[PDB]
Amino acid sequence: PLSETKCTLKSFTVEKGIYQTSNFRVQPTESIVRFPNINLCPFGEVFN
Amino acid sequence: VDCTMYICGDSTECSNLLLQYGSFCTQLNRALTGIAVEQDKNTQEVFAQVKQIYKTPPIKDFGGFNFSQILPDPSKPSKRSFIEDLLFNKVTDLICAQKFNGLTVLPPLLTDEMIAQYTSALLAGTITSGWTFGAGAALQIPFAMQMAYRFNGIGVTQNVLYENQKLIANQFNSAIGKIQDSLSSTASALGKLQDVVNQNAQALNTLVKQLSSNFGAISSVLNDILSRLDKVEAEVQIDRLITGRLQSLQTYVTQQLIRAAEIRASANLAATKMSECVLGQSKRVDFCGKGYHLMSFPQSAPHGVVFLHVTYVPAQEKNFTTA
Amino acid sequence: GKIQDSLSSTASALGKLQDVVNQNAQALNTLVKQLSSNFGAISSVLNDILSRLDKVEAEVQIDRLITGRLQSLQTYVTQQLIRAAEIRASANLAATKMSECVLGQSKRVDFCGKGYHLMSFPQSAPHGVVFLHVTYVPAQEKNFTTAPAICHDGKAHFPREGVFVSNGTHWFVTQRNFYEPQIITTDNTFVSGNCDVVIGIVNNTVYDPLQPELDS
Amino acid sequence: NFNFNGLTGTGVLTESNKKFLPFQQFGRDIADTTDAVRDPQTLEILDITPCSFGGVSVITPGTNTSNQVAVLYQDVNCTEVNVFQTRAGCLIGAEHVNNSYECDIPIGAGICASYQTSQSIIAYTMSLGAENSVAYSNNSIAIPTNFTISVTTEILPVSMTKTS
Ligand SMILES: *[C@@H]1O[C@H](CO)[C@@H](O[C@@H]2O[C@H](CO)[C@@H](O)[C@H](O)[C@H]2NC(C)=O)[C@H](O)[C@H]1NC(C)=O
Ligand SMILES: *[C@@H]1O[C@H](CO)[C@@H](O[C@@H]2O[C@H](CO)[C@@H](O)[C@H](O)[C@H]2NC(C)=O)[C@H](O)[C@H]1NC(C)=O
Ligand SMILES: *[C@@H]1O[C@H](CO)[C@@H](O[C@@H]2O[C@H](CO)[C@@H](O)[C@H](O)[C@H]2NC(C)=O)[C@H](O)[C@H]1NC(C)=O
Ligand SMILES: *[C@@H]1O[C@H](CO)[C@@H](O)[C@H](O)[C@H]1NC(C)=O
Ligand SMILES: *[C@@H]1O[C@H](CO)[C@@H](O)[C@H](O)[C@H]1NC(C)=O
Ligand SMILES: *[C@@H]1O[C@H](CO)[C@@H](O)[C@H](O)[C@H]1NC(C)=O
Ligand SMILES: *[C@@H]1O[C@H](CO)[C@@H](O)[C@H](O)[C@H]1NC(C)=O
Ligand SMILES: *[C@@H]1O[C@H](CO)[C@@H](O)[C@H](O)[C@H]1NC(C)=O
Ligand SMILES: *[C@@H]1O[C@H](CO)[C@@H](O)[C@H](O)[C@H]1NC(C)=O
Repeated sequence: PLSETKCTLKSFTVEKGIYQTSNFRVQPTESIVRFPNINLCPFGEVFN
Repeated sequence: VDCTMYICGDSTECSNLLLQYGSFCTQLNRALTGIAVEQDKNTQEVFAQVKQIYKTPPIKDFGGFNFSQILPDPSKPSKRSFIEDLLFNKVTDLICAQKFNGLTVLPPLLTDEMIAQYTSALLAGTITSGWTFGAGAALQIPFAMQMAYRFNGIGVTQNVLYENQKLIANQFNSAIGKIQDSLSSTASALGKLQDVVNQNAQALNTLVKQLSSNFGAISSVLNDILSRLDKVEAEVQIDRLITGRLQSLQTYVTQQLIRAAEIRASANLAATKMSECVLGQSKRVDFCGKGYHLMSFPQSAPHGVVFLHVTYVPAQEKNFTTA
Repeated sequence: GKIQDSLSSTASALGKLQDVVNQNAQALNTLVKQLSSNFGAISSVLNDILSRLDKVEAEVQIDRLITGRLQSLQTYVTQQLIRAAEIRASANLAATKMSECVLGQSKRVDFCGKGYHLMSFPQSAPHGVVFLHVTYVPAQEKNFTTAPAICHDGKAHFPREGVFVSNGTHWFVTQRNFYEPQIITTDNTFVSGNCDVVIGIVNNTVYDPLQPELDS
Repeated sequence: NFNFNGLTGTGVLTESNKKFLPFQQFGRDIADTTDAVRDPQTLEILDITPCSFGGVSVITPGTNTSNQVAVLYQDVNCTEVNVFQTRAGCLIGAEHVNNSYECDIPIGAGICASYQTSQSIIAYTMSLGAENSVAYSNNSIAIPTNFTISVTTEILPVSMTKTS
């Protein structure tokens, strides 16, 4: 996270003071697909 | 504002296209940072002109003038004078909504509790030390012997105050009281502040709502254009989003620059008053407010400042033949 | 002499100027780099779009060049206007200081810098001006018992200019911004009211210039 | 990264006390952005929220002094990352200091960092000014006996580089 500051500053000598360099976007662990409770296809009505 | 995110949400497809507009994304941050930096320079210039933090003496004898109104309240957790609380209630979701898309609200360098220490200092030195604390080391002087000078400043010989002191005491105190209700009973006095806060939150809303506009593209959801259409064509679509949105930032950015340049002008007006009016005594007619000026009391207000100008207004006339 | 030592090693005190020169060349640079950007068109070289394609297509592409570059100007231009006004207000402040501080003596407080102001000496600097403010700052203080007034015969005596002080015995009237005690005589003090009203008046004797002059 | 009954979105799903009307589907907010949702398989009111986001900020003394830096993650809680939690965000690599000194490298909300003590970047609540209490009594005056004459440089732009 330090070397990025030199690229943003565009100077091998980064003078004192705070520099905004990059941004971090927390990536999501996994996907939730939550379709409602209960159709069903009538394979118990066709096959039985 | 995060330019790459605000324009292209969670899409490298869009993110790559943005590179073809070059330095727009970066120069916007360079622009807004210039604003964001000097904002804490404004608040720096205005409030902290004083080298040290003075604090009022333990016991208050000013000759009858009652400053418990304007002095820091020892019983509040955040010590702020009784008046300042009236202000922070008037001025005022947008809390995370903006913060969804990369619109961030950075904390002002100086917490409000710090602002209230400055405006305590400036007000502590003004009371005890006269005007000399702005010119160097503060010099304790009897407050009633301060007001003898501030009359000489306006041309009223000091023998008026040493004789009218008790009267002037009541007129002062009873004047301070009405300042409460002037603020307490009407919410339009702070409009100047209230307008600033609104216009900021205004454009942000507008800036956000621009995300939902088609701009000629088939939809305002950046992924839908990618979902429905094969890229070859979706490239041209996302342009109309980017070109639209990327423009829509420059509109917002340019507004902020212009609007900040107004505040930058208003800040100097404060820093001028704070230096001349509060720290000194002003000879500039109606710069400190109508009437001959005696002294001013700074009071903080959200993203702003409020001065209480104690002024000398003559009253009763008697026609005299003169030569 | 302290000033010249400061400048000898201080890069920062000119930060105000150095920033202004920077920010222009900055936006000037960025203005130039925008000539290398595709802006969505197939290349950022004007002719290399032409000789690649038959012009009726180039008329389309060169839009995305022009639409890009034309914008990038209006960005840069609208910047300058804003930035110009920023200098504009600063230039007005310089005229105000040049007028009031140097050509006058500014009664305004902390307009010419901390302390009471004596005079200023302007000095040119690239795209700017540098004032040397000569200001009068008090230094050594001594706690003094004071009184706003002095009874004599029951008349009250107030100072014309300055205040009654004492080091604890002899009441002295002195000018305010410097300690210069003087014995209290009518030429120092004017009479107003009487001894009841003033809050803090003390009991003392105001010497008279004239009374001894008589006695012969 | 959630999909609810065709509604897609990525956020932090939490329990929430806001109470829908039964027929409703999405809660929303002033920005029209999706805010609260109702879990279809069992009806419950879930909030939504942004990811940590914020900007990274590299607090450094001059590269002339040190090559050490303290990273400030702005406006986050310290999980998703010597760590310290601030008002302005998650700070890393600067040892907190209960002492309070002059603000040196401004960070946010009063937090100001400086390099000195071996040495490490520190972070501390900025002291606004040094403290004084004027010794004041209704008869007490202090009149300066002596003075200095100070020359204070003041610097202002006048013109900027002309172009066409
Ligand atoms: C200054 O004014 C405040 C109120 O403006 C005074 O505080 C009041 O004191 C009386 C005591 O007689 C109480 O009955 C009130 O309840 C107090 N009001 C508040 C709001 O605190 C204070 O005594 C005054 N002090 C001086 C020195 O004038
Ligand atoms: C306060 O100042 C006065 C003015 O000098 C002092 O009075 C003189 O004190 C010196 C002491 O060395 C005597 O020699 C003079 O005869 C005094 N003159 C008069 C007119 O009184 C006084 O002593 C000082 N007091 C204090 C406490 O500092
Ligand atoms: C100054 O002198 C006056 C007398 O000229 C003092 O006034 C009287 O003081 C005595 C006590 O010493 C009281 O008993 C009297 O009642 C006072 N006068 C009256 C009419 O009541 C005065 O106290 C002395 N001190 C000051 C005022 O500085
Ligand atoms: C002085 O005389 C004028 C004459 O018209 C009058 O208007 C004014 O009220 C007088 N002043 C006072 C104090 O009565
Ligand atoms: C005046 O009295 C105060 C009392 O605390 C003291 O601190 C101060 O040093 C005194 N003045 C001088 C010049 O010593
Ligand atoms: C000044 O204050 C003291 C309290 O320390 C009091 O005894 C004295 O009477 C007061 N004098 C005046 C003139 O107010
Ligand atoms: C900065 O670093 C250079 C070497 O690169 C050195 O000569 C100079 O003394 C340093 N100055 C400061 C202020 O650290
Ligand atoms: C961080 O999370 C903890 C619990 O996980 C909570 O107690 C704390 O208030 C949170 N702070 C912020 C700033 O979100
Ligand atoms: C500050 O003091 C508290 C105890 O009051 C302690 O818990 C904390 O760790 C101290 N901070 C540092 C940076 O040592």
